[PDB]
Amino acid sequence: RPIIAFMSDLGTTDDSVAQCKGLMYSICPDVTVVDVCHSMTPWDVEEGARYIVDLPRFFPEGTVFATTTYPATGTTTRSVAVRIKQAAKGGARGQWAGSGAGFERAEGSYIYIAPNNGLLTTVLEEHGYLEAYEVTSPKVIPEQPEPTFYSREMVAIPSAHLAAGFPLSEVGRPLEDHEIVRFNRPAVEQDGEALVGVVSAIDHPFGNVWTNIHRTDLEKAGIGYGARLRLTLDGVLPFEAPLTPTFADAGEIGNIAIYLNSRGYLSIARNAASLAYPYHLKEGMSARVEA
Amino acid sequence: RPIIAFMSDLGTTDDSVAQCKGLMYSICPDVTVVDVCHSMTPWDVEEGARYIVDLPRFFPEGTVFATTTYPATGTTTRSVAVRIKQAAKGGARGQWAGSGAGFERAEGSYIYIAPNNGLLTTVLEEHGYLEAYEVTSPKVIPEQPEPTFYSREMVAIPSAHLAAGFPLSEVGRPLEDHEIVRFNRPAVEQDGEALVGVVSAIDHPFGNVWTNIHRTDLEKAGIGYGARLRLTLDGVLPFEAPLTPTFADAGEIGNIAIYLNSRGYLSIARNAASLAYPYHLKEGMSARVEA
Amino acid sequence: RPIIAFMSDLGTTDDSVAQCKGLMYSICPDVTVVDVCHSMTPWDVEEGARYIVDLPRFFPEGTVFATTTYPATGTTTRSVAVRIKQAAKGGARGQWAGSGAGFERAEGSYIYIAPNNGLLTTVLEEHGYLEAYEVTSPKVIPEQPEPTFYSREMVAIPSAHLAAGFPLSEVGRPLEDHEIVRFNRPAVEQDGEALVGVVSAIDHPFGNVWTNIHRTDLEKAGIGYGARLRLTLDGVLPFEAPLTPTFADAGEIGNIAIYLNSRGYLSIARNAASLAYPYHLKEGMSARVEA
Amino acid sequence: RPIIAFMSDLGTTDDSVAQCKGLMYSICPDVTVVDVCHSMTPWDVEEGARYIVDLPRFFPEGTVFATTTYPATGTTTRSVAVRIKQAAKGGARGQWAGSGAGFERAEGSYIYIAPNNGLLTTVLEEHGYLEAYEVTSPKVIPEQPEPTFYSREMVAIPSAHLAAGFPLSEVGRPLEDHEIVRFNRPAVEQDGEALVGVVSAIDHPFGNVWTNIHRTDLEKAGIGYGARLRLTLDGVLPFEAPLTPTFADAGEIGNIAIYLNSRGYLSIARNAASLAYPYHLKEGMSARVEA
Amino acid sequence: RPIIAFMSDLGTTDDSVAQCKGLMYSICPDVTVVDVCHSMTPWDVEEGARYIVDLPRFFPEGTVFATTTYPATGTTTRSVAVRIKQAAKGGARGQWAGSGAGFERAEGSYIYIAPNNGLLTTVLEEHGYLEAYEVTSPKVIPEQPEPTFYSREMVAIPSAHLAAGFPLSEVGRPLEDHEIVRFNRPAVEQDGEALVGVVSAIDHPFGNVWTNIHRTDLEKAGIGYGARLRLTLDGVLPFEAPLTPTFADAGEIGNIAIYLNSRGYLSIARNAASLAYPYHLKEGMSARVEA
Amino acid sequence: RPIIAFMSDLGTTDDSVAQCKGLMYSICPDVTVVDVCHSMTPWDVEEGARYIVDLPRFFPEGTVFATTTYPATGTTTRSVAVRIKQAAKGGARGQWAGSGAGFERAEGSYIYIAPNNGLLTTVLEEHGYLEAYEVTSPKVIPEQPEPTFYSREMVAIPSAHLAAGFPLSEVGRPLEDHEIVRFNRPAVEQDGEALVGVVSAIDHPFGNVWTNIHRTDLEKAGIGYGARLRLTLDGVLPFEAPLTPTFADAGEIGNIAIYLNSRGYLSIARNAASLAYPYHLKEGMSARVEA
Ligand SMILES: Nc1ncnc2c1ncn2[C@H]1C[C@H](O)[C@@H](CF)O1
Ligand SMILES: Nc1ncnc2c1ncn2[C@H]1C[C@H](O)[C@@H](CF)O1
Ligand SMILES: Nc1ncnc2c1ncn2[C@H]1C[C@H](O)[C@@H](CF)O1
Ligand SMILES: Nc1ncnc2c1ncn2[C@H]1C[C@H](O)[C@@H](CF)O1
Ligand SMILES: Nc1ncnc2c1ncn2[C@H]1C[C@H](O)[C@@H](CF)O1
Ligand SMILES: Nc1ncnc2c1ncn2[C@H]1C[C@H](O)[C@@H](CF)O1
Ligand code: MET
Ligand code: MET
Ligand code: MET
Ligand code: MET
Ligand code: MET
Ligand code: MET
Repeated sequence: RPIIAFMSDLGTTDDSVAQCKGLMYSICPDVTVVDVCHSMTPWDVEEGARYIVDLPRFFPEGTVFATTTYPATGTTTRSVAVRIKQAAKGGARGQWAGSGAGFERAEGSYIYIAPNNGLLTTVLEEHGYLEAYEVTSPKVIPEQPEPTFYSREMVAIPSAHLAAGFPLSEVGRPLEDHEIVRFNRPAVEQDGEALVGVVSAIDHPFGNVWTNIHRTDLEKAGIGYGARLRLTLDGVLPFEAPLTPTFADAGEIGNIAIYLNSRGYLSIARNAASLAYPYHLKEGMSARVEA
Repeated sequence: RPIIAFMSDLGTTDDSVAQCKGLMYSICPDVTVVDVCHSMTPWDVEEGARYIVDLPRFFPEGTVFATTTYPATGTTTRSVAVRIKQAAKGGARGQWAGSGAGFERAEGSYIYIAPNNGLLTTVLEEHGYLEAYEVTSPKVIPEQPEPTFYSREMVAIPSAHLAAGFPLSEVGRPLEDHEIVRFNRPAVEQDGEALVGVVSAIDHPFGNVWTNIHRTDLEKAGIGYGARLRLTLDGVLPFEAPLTPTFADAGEIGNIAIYLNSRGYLSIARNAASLAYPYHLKEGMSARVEA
Repeated sequence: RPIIAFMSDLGTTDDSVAQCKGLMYSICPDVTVVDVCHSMTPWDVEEGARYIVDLPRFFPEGTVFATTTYPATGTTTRSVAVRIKQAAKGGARGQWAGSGAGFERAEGSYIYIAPNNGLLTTVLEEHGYLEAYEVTSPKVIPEQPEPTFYSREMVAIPSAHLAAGFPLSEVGRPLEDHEIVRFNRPAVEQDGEALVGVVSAIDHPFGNVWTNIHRTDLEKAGIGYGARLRLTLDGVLPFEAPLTPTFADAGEIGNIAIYLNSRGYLSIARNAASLAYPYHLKEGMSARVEA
Repeated sequence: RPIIAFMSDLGTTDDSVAQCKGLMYSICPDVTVVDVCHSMTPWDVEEGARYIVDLPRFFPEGTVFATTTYPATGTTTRSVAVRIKQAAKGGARGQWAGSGAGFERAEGSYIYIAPNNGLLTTVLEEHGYLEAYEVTSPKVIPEQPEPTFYSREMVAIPSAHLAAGFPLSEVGRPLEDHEIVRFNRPAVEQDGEALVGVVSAIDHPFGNVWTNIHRTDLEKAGIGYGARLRLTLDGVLPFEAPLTPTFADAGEIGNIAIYLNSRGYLSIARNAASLAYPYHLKEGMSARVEA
Repeated sequence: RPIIAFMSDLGTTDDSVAQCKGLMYSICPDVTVVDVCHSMTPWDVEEGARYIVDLPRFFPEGTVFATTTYPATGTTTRSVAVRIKQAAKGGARGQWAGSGAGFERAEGSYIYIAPNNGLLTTVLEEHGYLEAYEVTSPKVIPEQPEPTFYSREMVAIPSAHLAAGFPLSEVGRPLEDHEIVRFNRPAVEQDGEALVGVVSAIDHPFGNVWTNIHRTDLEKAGIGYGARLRLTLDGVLPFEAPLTPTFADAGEIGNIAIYLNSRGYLSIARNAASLAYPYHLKEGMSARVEA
Repeated sequence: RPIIAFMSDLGTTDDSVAQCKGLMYSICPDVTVVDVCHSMTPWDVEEGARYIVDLPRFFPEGTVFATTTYPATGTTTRSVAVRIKQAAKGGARGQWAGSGAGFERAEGSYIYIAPNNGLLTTVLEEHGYLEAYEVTSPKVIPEQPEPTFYSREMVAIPSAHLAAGFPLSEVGRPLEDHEIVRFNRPAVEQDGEALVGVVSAIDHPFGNVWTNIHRTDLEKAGIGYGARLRLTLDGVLPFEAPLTPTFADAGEIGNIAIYLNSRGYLSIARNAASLAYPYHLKEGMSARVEA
């Protein structure tokens, strides 16, 4: 029952994703292919990252993560292939995933395959890694790769060999740490008592606002559930509510709820209504909070 | 070969669905996960209900329907699970689905699991049920659930256990009928011989206007195939046409067809052209039909 | 363990595709269903052609291609089922797909089933065929096909039967060639050394511009990589760049690239930036190339 | 104390109209300049015609009408200047404008100056003319007319001269009739007792729908106030109402009104609500009327 | 030097306003016609009101105010004609208009002519009145009024007679107070210390937000210049700034300024940037303030 | 016959302009008020400057130009007033305006009054000046000005006094040159023989693209009428065309014209079709031109 979780920027409007899928079923007949999603803002390693980092704990051990935006397609760049260390708890409390106490996942049990363009930056910081190879072997990639379609040549295809039990260390030479491209995560800055950060995501389709202030940033400024907070966005729009577990706590439909999202981050929303869209709020806007 | 049929309001823009699925594969390795749709209007129970009500006859026996919009996530609210009675024929006519004379489905052959928020109103109505349980049990749901993701935790996780043969009656206590939340279906009123309903839906991607006026309503208003009909939408836009079985019956491309859809409800369209988009006709406008 | 590749115009916003999937698993329990796409401009056979013609080389032998837009749903028309001849190499060079030198594919190995309305013009033109049959037999279509849903009834259902091993030849009588509807393909003309075409397509979600000026057309005015081209779009927009394999080749982000796409056609784009979106370029605009 | 009525396509977003106004006050210091409108769809002579043809009855005798869209600005074309014959009654009944029984207007009393490009087709057709002259004399146009600004040079400037008393006959040689460009006016056809036209216009800012089915056309299939009409728009939209003088006559706010507009043409609207805006109705759509 | 200030809902895209203007110049040759504006949301007596109430003090004594939205056009309704009592100070301080100490305007010096549909409600409350007549005399209105164009028949035309020195009391019978239609102004409600009201206007094109909380509501809750205020809109969006005279006081460009507008009302804005549009704020949204 | 030429950013949606005008008529009863435009981009000095710089030659002698965007309203900032020196020829060529050989204007014949915010940068440049005064005096401005309406109080009111013959030198103290705020005009740089400017404006309503590249720049780049030009906008969209005097010179409707506008700046358009709107070309994009 080998599984591939597939995340790309290819979209769902044409056959691009189907092609990789065919090659996946062709290379590894027992495989199950799981779409993560294919709508990510193209060439955006940063937004890509957030769609792939929280996945491991949800998935059966042995799962192979094919994750690709490939703006450097057709050049001499080459994919990176890594077994991650810690499967890693997550959520708003930090716990394993599933029924009961959740399923605990053994160490070193997932492999990510991706452009070496910093797509994995956060996956690496949060899960760490056991081993890292450059994807070069003609047994796992095409001899004559489609110049403009490396997401399929250099990620979808070798991912399937990986699903079909190809020895990881045979994909190419070991990559050393400095050789794995990284993107810079900007930090939560202090400023008085207030923690200062940014809107990381509009949580579609609900229109919820996610921020890059983690609970750890919060529960280290001594902010916990129950505190009246002032959250200011775009520099100009203040908001006031207690930090609550979820949306129905804000009371009436339309009320403002400040919560920790399912990925562990400070968030703000309207209770059963969209916050972002009516006010046209967006990713990258400033976001400051204080008790 | 267990089937989970999954209908959510999670959208396909991020990994929300993939996290559910991965856990589905974790709990039930042999399962097949089929996406119904994932794009329904957020928190819109009535809408969610149309995408799920019609499915049973189409699926093999023992299929689990994971159907979910969860605006009460994080509350002490618990899910509901039901084995439905009649799989029920459908379409414009009232026939079983499939090749030849259609395949019949044994009774008591499909389990719905959903928020107990009224999402199953029309399923329960159209299908009846044999049993119904509150989903409280720590063997099928998490001990500490993510307060913002009850679609994952109270729907996605349980359904995989049920697909994998977890006894339905052991998920929690027997709910009675009154404990199963309903929304009441606004009924087709009547002025003279005219019938007064609503645009229940715009049929994407085609722009076909679906009304809440069912075959049964037309029968015993005396309205059969070939009756010349005057139908008015939004109280402003009239259309005159005989009731035909299909679009091409209109004649010239772009002509008005009045018809019964693959669900058996009164509908209007242009033939091989889009009706609702040029006219910006939306869900919920009044729908009136005289002969 | 057979595969159906499913392409329609049904959208992913309601339960329609799912319904087909349900019957596919119902008739052929061991099938894997692979979504090609379901977002094609409705009733646009030429567009639907694009999303299916390149598929066969990517799928294992025995894959069944279920391809459908049915404006004539509810009429006396019946689908056509065909065994293609050549699997066809493809892409920019014209080569097998896969790792190594690629998965060479045997002849006579894929079946397409489709409305008989020219959806398979391209597929035939490019792959040839071995046999063709009218899909009529009630062993593979309903005796009472739902008038408005021929894509489920006359394509999905019989695809499932074929996939499971229903012999192709038993679907109904064989079709003589002139009975297979084709649409006209506007050809690439010549003017001086220039080539005159159209914008076949916008490459979503990126915004690349696709033409119907194939490499064979190019390789017949002598045009290869590194040639200083002038590509005029919409009759008023000269573009001037070398023909290059990939986007990075243009240098700086946002620069103009003239390349051959993964399908083998002359195209134009910007290096890691959108060409079509800011300037609202569209399918059907004039396309001209010369050195 | 003379008046120039100024209609152009120049917009009101820059200093362009002002520039003309400046020269008007410069050459004829005592002029009053009256803005007709300057928002007409650029280069659309038929549209520009609408905004000028009804003017003369509303203005004192001696008013000069400066009317201009000049796509041919910078060429050898020269404006035409004409003294209209009949001032023309107008409106729904056909009557003089003003208090009491209205300001009866003497014949030969208004001058139009315009590009010779059919802008005055309607005005001539409906008012006749007494004399016509090519505007050439350097006493009334620049010796070096700004190539791209003929509306200022070949219309505004000479309008100012005429207004001040420059004799019409001295502007240049007289034009024979065939030298006065007209565009074709599609006429109102007949079918049974029905009348077949178009939507001449959207009545901004309200959203009333205007047709080219005049009252004379109506008064020739015998159609008067109180007649039960069926007005079909865009070929698929029957509308059914009596012909009535004003909007209130339809009863409730939002109801459908069929009336004769202030220009004398059959129109359709809603009582104190917009018809055209919600349903995106447009100029050029088919219009048909019958009792 | 008689002046007419003209306010309507007729728009600037067609010749409608020109027509009234011609009749105005025809009836009263010495008149100067001053457009107030013609873009007011059609049929909106409430929004109309705000465009006409502050005008008197700006204008030469004797000025006649023609102000019209006429949704009851063509019925037996008839305009109202009134000399207002107090010219009335205004602004944010309350003062006469102009250089020095401004120009003080004698009492009973302006006349408004308008539909009797409550257009004048606020003009009457704020300026009071000396005398009021119904506009019925055929010497000042047409004998056969254009049914759909009463703004010109029943306002523009008699306004000009009024400008030309027609005795006011000769327009028709005296109207008694109850006979002048009024619209209801909703009040500023108290709620703790906070005054509760509503967004009356987006101040176009700057995108400023105006409210219906007057200074008098403020300077009676003891709120003056210098107080830190909390202004909440749409129920959800709080704002915090001191009440300041103008926008540059907010400091940086983009900063929030809470001010008294030029009409004397509590307002909020960004300093040299739009507040309303980026957040899509609008008229009629709730607005609450507290010190 | 005093003329006030009035250019504001007040817009024509409300009565802001009418309040200015009414005071203008109050102070100077014989004045004629001519609207330049009122719709310029709010607070945009550079833009405001293009609508005002070109006007002098067009107007009679002694015309006062009220020109105003006032983002510093309410500050201690005071207006500036200037008698300009040269009225200055213009257009593509450098000619006086009007019929025959154009009318010449005496020097020192027009007064600008404006915020001293740089709005008069290009007026002062193009015209020079003889005198310049800070507008501080309580005989021409209010003793207590409305803090939000300095366009009315520091521009509209003064200008009417100046129209009515209030001695220019008595409005306040003599400002010197350095006290007159300027914005520096971004200059046409140069790469090889190519010229690098900006889209200075989109010419509404036509969609004509105006660049900052002036005739003088083209002369002594050696570029004259009939030179074959390659012009690139936004660094992406090239256009090739000979320099022609006007649009019709392009040939077929819709063809590319490269030309000099009624202001003498390099420009590009389609012939009698719109260039900027289909392509969404906006003000401020790079403008490059090689021969
Ligand atoms: N225009 C473009 N420039 C650079 N990279 C691009 C591009 N359009 C698409 N891509 C990348 C993005 C896809 O993930 C990759 C698959 F091969 O190709
Ligand atoms: N803004 C919101 N208010 C209330 N409930 C919300 C919400 N955004 C999302 N949800 C609910 C609805 C989703 O189906 C559920 C997933 F478990 O979380
Ligand atoms: N409005 C329409 N007119 C003609 N054909 C239509 C239509 N809307 C959908 N269809 C076709 C296209 C779908 O694939 C098929 C269902 F089988 O029905
Ligand atoms: N792009 C254009 N092509 C042809 N004619 C145009 C044009 N833009 C504006 N015009 C015409 C229309 C204007 O009224 C006239 C100025 F006198 O110039
Ligand atoms: N559709 C309409 N219903 C009611 N009144 C309307 C209307 N369209 C325009 N009007 C009114 C609005 C105009 O002010 C008035 C001028 F006569 O006519
Ligand atoms: N939001 C705003 N910020 C700064 N200044 C503003 C503003 N809205 C309007 N103004 C200025 C600009 C106007 O021209 C001036 C009128 F006197 O008031
Ligand atoms: C807030 S509804 C659940 C889905 C959401 N995208 C999440 O990650 O939690
Ligand atoms: C009417 S076209 C077929 C698909 C459609 N959404 C349906 O349910 O019938
Ligand atoms: C240009 S990125 C690769 C996918 C693209 N849609 C293609 O078919 O080639
Ligand atoms: C319908 S309101 C009156 C003005 C309208 N535009 C007309 O010309 O009749
Ligand atoms: C705020 S800028 C000045 C114009 C505005 N509409 C007002 O009434 O004050
Ligand atoms: C080029 S068409 C004439 C009007 C234009 N706005 C100009 O200034 O020239």
